[PDB]
Amino acid sequence: GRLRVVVLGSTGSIGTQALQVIADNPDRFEVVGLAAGGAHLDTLLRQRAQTGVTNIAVADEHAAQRVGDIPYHGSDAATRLVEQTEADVVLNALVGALGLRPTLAALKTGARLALANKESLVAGGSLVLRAARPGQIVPVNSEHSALAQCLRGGTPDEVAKLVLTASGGPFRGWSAADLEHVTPEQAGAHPTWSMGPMNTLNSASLVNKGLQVIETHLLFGIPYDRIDVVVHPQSIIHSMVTFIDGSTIAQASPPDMKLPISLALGWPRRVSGAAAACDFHTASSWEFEPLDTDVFPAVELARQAGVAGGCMTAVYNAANEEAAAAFLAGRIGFPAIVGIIADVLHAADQWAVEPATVDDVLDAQRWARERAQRAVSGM
Amino acid sequence: GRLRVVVLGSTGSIGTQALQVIADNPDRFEVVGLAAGGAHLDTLLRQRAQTGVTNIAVADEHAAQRVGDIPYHGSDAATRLVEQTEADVVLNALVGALGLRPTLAALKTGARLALANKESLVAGGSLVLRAARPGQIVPVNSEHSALAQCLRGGTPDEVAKLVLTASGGPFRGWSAADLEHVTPEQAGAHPTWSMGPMNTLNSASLVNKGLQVIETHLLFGIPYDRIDVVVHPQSIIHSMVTFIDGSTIAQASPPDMKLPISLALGWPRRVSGAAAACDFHTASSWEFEPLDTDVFPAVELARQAGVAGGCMTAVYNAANEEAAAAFLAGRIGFPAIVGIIADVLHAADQWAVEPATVDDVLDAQRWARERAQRAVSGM
Repeated sequence: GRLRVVVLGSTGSIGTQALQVIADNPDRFEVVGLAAGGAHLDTLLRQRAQTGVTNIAVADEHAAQRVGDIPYHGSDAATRLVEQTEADVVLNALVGALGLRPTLAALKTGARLALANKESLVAGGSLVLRAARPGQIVPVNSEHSALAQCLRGGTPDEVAKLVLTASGGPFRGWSAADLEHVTPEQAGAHPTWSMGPMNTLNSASLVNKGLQVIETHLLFGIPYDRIDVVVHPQSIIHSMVTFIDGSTIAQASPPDMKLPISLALGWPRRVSGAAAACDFHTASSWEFEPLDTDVFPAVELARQAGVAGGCMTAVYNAANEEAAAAFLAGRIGFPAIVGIIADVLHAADQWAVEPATVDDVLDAQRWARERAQRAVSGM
Repeated sequence: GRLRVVVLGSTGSIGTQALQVIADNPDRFEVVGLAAGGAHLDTLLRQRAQTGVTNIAVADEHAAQRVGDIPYHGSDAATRLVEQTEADVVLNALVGALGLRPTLAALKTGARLALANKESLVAGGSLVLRAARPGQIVPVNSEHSALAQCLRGGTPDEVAKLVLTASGGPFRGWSAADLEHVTPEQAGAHPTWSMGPMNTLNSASLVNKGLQVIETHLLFGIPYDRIDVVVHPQSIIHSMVTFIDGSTIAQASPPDMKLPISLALGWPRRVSGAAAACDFHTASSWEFEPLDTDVFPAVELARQAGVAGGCMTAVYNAANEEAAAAFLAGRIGFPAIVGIIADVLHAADQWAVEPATVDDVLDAQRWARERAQRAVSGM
């Protein structure tokens, strides 16, 4: 039958790709709602015009002054749309803190939650897990998608290891000496139309993989000591699962986010023709190498934060966002990003308590930001 | 809860490794029967002593005399042992045409058939298939075991292509001209799997992969034009399945037959500690390259034999048995192995009829052997 989809974060990379998948498959999906932040209001209104979907939300009341016929506008417009719209799937592709409440509201409706928003698990942690029922959250990220597919190779009891693949970023194989010279431009700072300035940087620092390890733990309930990372520069294998008998199951495809997006939307049913398959008519090789954790300790720190628990992973992420933004502005050097994450984490044990409310989480991030700010300025 | 296992071909590489798995896992398995040819009486005696199994079959009447109080002796011994032993699983690891009747005996008993004997599927075809219930035949070979695991990645209607991996053999990359003067010593050089001159030769000629394509079609019901072969020299990826969305699911382990054997014996349940897993704290590469179908047409011949159906795959296999023995005996050259197969198949008009009985299969094989001999006499 046809799945009713609410698209939250409709004007971003994931949201617009999802809308293409939906447009290509009207047999499988219909859009029933759209939510955006306000900065790309003209895109959202063009989406209303094209899809015929009048059920739209704009978070920015000031931006909403421009339109006059938005049913939901202002702070928590996306949450109210989720609360009041009948749907089968909520795609949460909102960015940052504003994704958290809509995740919670979506879980409450009982819909499937196709999750792209990182803050929901990384910051929200136990608030989100306590609210979610088994299998309700389907991840959109290609690594987590790969894991969800490979886990079909046995029972939960048969799992020995989850193995996440990492590109290695631009500085794969570089020494600690090399990393001292890293400029913002080298670490992927360009005014790219597509993605956030932090996405390329987090991949270079290995914080992205740290964040993915944390999400892997919460999604699949596997201990941090059984979650491994391997470097794989080709990015064809998106992740693997090792089972108790010694067998490893891996998922492979040429990079294309429409594959994991389509599957997240249609879960558990695959969507015919979503992506190109691996072609074996031409020679290739898939390479693996250990991550140098002495030079790139960002994953080890993510495990330390995750094992600590509570609001510690929110601290890790908020410390990163401040330090990484500081590097991009020329206030610190590249090695200091993860250096500062560590120093803030090591002073953050008051935050190991479990959050009771969204505000608890917001309080931890606030503390982490200003702690990171002090470490940057030397104050 | 404990599965009773008959091991046919116990003294071979597969049989010995199977008994090791059974010994390591006494709460999952027990041996209740053994059958051997009579070439390795030293091993059989030890197996009797270690397992305490006196319920044994020996093919050679001489060898059965030496061993002492063997309840089944002669060429029908293995078949009679199966017919009369209460068991849950029958492991058929017999070599060549000897495996067929025990295979049919085993299926008529209702036991799971853990199948290593290629002949009984390749030659037996629909005669074997009609005797089996859905999922009664569970494959022992690395490639088919990988496929079975990978097929868990989706529903049957979601399967686009099965991809079998080939090592390429010692002559991977070689010229047709280069093949002209290959000797039996070069063809038996560095065995990837733990088996003798015959199985090593079939890896080198690509006939083994052709037989495995036939088995794949019969085991999984996938059309020949949807079964692909890729060359992968490392032999870590054992096979793959491509799904209709563009996702490929692959299985990987360091070469070790104990893994597929243990999963064949315990299907659907994985056996803890069966084999060592891929170690992703060490660098490695998985290489892929296309097969040179011009220099190696054996797989295409197997497809053509398979498409014709009936007793034609029995013709393909018997023609190989005969040309291969002639190569090993110094009578013909290497390129003549597959040249004779092509010649026999071209003359095999009448063998496209489906076998009603074992004797139909035997008729075809008998004819193929004679026709292969006439092809050898002409060189």
